[PDB]
Amino acid sequence: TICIGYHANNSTDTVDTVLEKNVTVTHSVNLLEDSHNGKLCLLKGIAPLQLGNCSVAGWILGNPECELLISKESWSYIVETPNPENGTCYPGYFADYEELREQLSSV
Amino acid sequence: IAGFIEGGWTGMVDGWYGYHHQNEQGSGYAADQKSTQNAINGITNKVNSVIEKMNTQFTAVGKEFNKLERRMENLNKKVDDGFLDIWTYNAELLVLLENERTLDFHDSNVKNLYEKVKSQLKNNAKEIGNGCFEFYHKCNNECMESVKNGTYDYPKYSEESKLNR
Amino acid sequence: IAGFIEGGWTGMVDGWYGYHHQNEQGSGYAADQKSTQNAINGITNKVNSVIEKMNTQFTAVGKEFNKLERRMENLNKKVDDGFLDIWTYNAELLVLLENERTLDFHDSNVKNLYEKVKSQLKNNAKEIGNGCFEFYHKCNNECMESVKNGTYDYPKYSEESKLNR
Amino acid sequence: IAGFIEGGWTGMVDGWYGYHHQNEQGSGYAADQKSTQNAINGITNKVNSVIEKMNTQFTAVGKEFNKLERRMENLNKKVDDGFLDIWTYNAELLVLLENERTLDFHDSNVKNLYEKVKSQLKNNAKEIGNGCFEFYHKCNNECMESVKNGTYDYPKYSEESKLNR
Amino acid sequence: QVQLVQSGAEVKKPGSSVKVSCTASGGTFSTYQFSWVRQAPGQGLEWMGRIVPIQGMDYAQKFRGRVTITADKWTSTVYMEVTSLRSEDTAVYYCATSRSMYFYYQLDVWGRGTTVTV
Amino acid sequence: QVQLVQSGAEVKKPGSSVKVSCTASGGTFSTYQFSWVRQAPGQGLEWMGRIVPIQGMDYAQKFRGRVTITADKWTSTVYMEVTSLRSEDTAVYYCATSRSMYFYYQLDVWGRGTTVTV
Amino acid sequence: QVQLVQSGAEVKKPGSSVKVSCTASGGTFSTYQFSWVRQAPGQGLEWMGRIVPIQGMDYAQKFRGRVTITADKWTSTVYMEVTSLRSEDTAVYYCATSRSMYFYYQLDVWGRGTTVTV
Amino acid sequence: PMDECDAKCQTPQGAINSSLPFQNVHPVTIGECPKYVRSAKLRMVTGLRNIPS
Amino acid sequence: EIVLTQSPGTLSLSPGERATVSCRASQSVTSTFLAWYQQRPGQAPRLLIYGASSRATGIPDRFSGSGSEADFTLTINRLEPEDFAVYYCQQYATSPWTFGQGTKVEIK
Amino acid sequence: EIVLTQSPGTLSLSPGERATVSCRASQSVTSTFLAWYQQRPGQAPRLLIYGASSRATGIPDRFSGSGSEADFTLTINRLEPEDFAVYYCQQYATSPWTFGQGTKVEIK
Amino acid sequence: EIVLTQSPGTLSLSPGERATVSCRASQSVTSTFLAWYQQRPGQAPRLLIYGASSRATGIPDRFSGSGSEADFTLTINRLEPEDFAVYYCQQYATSPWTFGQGTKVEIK
Ligand SMILES: *[C@@H]1O[C@H](CO)[C@@H](O)[C@H](O)[C@H]1NC(C)=O
Ligand SMILES: *[C@@H]1O[C@H](CO)[C@@H](O)[C@H](O)[C@H]1NC(C)=O
Ligand SMILES: *[C@@H]1O[C@H](CO)[C@@H](O)[C@H](O)[C@H]1NC(C)=O
Repeated sequence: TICIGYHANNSTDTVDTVLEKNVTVTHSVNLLEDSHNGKLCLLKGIAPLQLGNCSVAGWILGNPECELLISKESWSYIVETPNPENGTCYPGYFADYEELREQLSSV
Repeated sequence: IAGFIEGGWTGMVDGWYGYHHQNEQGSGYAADQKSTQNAINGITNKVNSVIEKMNTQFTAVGKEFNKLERRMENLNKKVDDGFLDIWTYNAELLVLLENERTLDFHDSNVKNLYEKVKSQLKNNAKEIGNGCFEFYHKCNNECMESVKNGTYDYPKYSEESKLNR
Repeated sequence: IAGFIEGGWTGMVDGWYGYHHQNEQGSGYAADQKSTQNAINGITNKVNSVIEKMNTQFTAVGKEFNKLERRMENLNKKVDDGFLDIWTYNAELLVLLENERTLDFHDSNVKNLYEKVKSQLKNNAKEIGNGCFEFYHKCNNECMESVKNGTYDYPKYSEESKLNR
Repeated sequence: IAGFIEGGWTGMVDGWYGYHHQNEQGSGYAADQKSTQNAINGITNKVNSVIEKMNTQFTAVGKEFNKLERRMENLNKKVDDGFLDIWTYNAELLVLLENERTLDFHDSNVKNLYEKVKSQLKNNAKEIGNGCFEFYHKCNNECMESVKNGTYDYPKYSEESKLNR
Repeated sequence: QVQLVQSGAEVKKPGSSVKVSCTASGGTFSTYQFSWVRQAPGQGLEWMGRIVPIQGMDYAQKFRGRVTITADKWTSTVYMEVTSLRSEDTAVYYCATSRSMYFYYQLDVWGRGTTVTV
Repeated sequence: QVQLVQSGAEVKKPGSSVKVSCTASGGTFSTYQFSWVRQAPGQGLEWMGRIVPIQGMDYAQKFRGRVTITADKWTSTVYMEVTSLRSEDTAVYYCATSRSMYFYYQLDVWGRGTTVTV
Repeated sequence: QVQLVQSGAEVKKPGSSVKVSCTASGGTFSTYQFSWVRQAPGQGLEWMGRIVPIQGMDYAQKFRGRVTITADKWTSTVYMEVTSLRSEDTAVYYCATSRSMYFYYQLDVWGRGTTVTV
Repeated sequence: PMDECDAKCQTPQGAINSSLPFQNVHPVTIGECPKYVRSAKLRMVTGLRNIPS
Repeated sequence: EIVLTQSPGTLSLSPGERATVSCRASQSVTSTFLAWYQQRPGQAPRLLIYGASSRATGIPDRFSGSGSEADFTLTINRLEPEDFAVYYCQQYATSPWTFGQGTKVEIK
Repeated sequence: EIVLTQSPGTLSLSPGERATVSCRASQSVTSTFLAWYQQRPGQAPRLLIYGASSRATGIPDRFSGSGSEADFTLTINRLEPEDFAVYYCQQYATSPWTFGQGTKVEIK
Repeated sequence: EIVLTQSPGTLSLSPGERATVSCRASQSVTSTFLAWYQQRPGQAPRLLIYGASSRATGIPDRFSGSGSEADFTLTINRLEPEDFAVYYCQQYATSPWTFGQGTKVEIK
């Protein structure tokens, strides 16, 4: 006449616990992000400074091929490519280069 | 239609915990909205507890090092990897422990619905063992609601139940 | 005067868990000194467990860095902040988990006092549902102490209880 | 020969949980192989969970520093000691929490064996309070196996049990 | 208890979009379910859509494809953008949160509403 | 089981203060409740005060304002300082700990006591 | 479900030792109990010994002192070395794991076996 | 590549939404970002074990 | 979809008199998913009843309600000057969530 | 030690006929520690029955068994062409673990 | 405050004889908060009974006690040569904790 029970559903989402794995549950929350759009976005409306083929040394010392960067005074972040080529065009040692990169990371 | 002891109900959609009945006037499912809302309040606070603790103020932007700064580079790497291993450990452990406690919480609560019913029906209903009770007295929609509300009048149906029992 | 199921007693001051009675000879409260002391022993060890784990050998006296040592300064800052975030997390989580387990521990123990009483009284007393039992037989101070001591002589009062029951 | 409520059996060697009997045909111990295997599966996964989380990719080979690199030496020392303190904390805490949960798990499971027996015997056996039941009806080896298997035919022995009860 | 705060009134020309918003306070944004309800002058209430920032979203079919509802947990703010505005969009837009329709229940906390004229 | 160890005897001139102490061993100092009890020659026992290092403290009213009882968990030692000494302060001062009067119970571990002469 | 994989066949001269092995896959190596069983041509099965990598080991008495059974959790592989080989050692050597004889039960997963000729 | 999009958290592989407490996309980020965790999944139970009768 | 029709469009009574507001659904709806709201002119709607019958926090004993299947009613006993507002019938059982036209109560 | 003797060494029957294999221990052994295996020529042994009587996963209803003390039997009903193999009696109660000679079933 | 008066100041008995020590409080005190101590000359007090009646670990069956309200008694059966010491009544129910004068037992 009177029965006590609980909600069942058609969900296939599973969770893990210490004693058991792949337990199917009726409701859950995915707490982890695992995807990205694949693009560079504005942060709160401000574009990054993109160095193109320029290294940080190239940008700051100026480089005949980094002319497109001399007019950009503000940015949200700086984007360097994996292997920039337009750096110190006249060969030499850049003193405290790594330290300068750290200083420019707060500018 | 057996209860929680054998499995859940796909016919009950208005809460996590609840009741099912069969009587002269009809049949159906209805949620226990107070047990369900209290369970929700608990779970919501638990979800928020996880969110509040995992507050990230960490900066992972890397640093460059020279060819003669390998010891410093390796120290920096050790620090980043160590913090990552620790936080990965903490995140996974927190989720596994909370998932296990959450499932025990819900199983405890459905049992509590069952126990608060036998505490009202006492000898006026047969406990079946399939998560249900069979009233010895004839029961109508009004006594069914009374049991669900925690207001069952045991004395009122005592004589009829005794005769049938 | 209802028991643990409805709320606590402000009239009971000699322990955490205990008994209340009403009989011909008088009434009052008395603690269960063995359940209370065992609970205390457990809690004391739990408090000490927290104290023993949080052993600080850490030195936080800071370091100065030059204008050209910013990478090192930032690594040092990262290390101090990371360790602080981790230990803050561990301290808060340990306290929340232990507070929750402590409250469950105490609720379990008061329930155990209740269960060890019905296991002795059996059919010689009416279980009320308000955290108390009503003896069917007339009970004096000596049988009240006997129940509390875990020595109740069920057979001795069986005939009187049956007649009244 | 009392059950789980008073202590364990050194005469039972084929599982963690089980049954003991005394009947006309003989006596002895036999394990509940399904409750024991499920408990083992749980424990095995728990042991593996500890092993899987504590994955070491850490390199502790040290570094030398000059007389003028004391700040760096001390930072390196701080990092190694901090990670060691954290992992020592995590290893000890994980083991203590799991040992406590493991013991509760096993105590819960022996209680479940007891409860699934009274749910079958109902009024056909006297619950003693020493972790055993005394059948009112005469019981042979076949009904003993039936109870252990979860197939006890209550109605079949109801009349004999009532007369003796 | 959540105190919702809404943005000021807007006046738009046909074809433009309007973004309106509600700021939640006094609780954790991520688990509140936020509904947008509109009321045209002289009319009853109509539901437009809902956001649960940590779980997912849904819309009234009439506005599907025109109305985008999103959320930002960093500022505890829910936003709604209605595109391709028409002269019938003269309604007051209100936020409300549910008690527990993370999973099952009704709307019991309401903001004051913002008027949009087109 | 705690083994309390006490300091040696003291001889003081009137008006000076005396500091006496007990070292706890074999357990965790912070949760033991430490009482000081005095016994004048030819008299019975009298309670002076108690410290629970992780919880709080109390004193016999007769010594409130004259006797300060403190503790150091780093050396597992309880100290008592009695100021403005008078010729009646010729008692033996003992430590004792309770079984559980962190919350409720009696004194069951006693030290040997130290004699103070004034 | 574990899939055991065994090494190829071996041919040895009397007095030498042979090392044979089984690789476990599809589960956690450390808690599997691995038994070695031999079968001489024309004969029945005989148990040689067992390893529980995280717990301990045992041997059939006939091979105690000749057969060493060990394990490597890093490659999930169990090894067995039989020393002082004799012409009777022409058996096929198989691995098998138990269901749960970490504590109590039988052998239900078997590998294919490797033939050793002497 | 650069686009006209707007995000609260940018990783080197591209921007992410930043609505959940954790990410496994990349350890280096700029902006108001989730914690980086080397995990495949962190799914939390909020409901019941799903076993229909 | 679930369509809610309210009746009367306008109710008129003397203060102190009992009012009822009817609402009819296009389909039967489980009572757990109904709610009633009160909108005083110039104000955002306030929740009165949740589910077909439970009263919301801060709402007085004057308000109650009940119903089943497709037919639900809001009851206001001893209606006071502050209750001469528009009442709405709302259901959240399925998407889209649905509202009725609203019933106004007049003072006579 | 625990010594297992199987009988008959060879059993012979018509397909569809019932086979039984006997095994006798040198000492009484608790039934929880017995098992039966089937070895088809050219293959590693497969587990059929664990404990004196429980059937292993993937093994059909044709197989069952029982026993007590020192005397155990394997029963194969409706023996099929794929069952004309060698059956082994094994016990794991004490070290060393022990096996019998094996019983072959022939086709006639 | 709680004041404890002991009686007799001195008790005198033959070894093997039963001794009792009375203690009277200025107010009724719950029995859970009483204790008895034995002080042998030259030694720190030892706990005998805690609460009005529970015996302390290491203390023999010769010792027991009971009481209620303001009136409590310590009982020593078969008093032995090692028991000719001074017994104290102590209560910890309220601050300050209180002690009685002490009862000495003499050998005759
Ligand atoms: C859990 O399910 C995943 C598939 O989503 C599978 O790869 C994994 O092996 C399963 N784990 C267990 C223990 O069954
Ligand atoms: C950057 O380098 C690529 C070749 O890798 C070249 O095609 C491109 O034109 C260069 N960018 C600019 C601004 O010159
Ligand atoms: C956020 O998720 C949506 C899909 O729900 C996707 O279209 C959008 O690009 C994501 N945003 C970012 C910054 O990745």
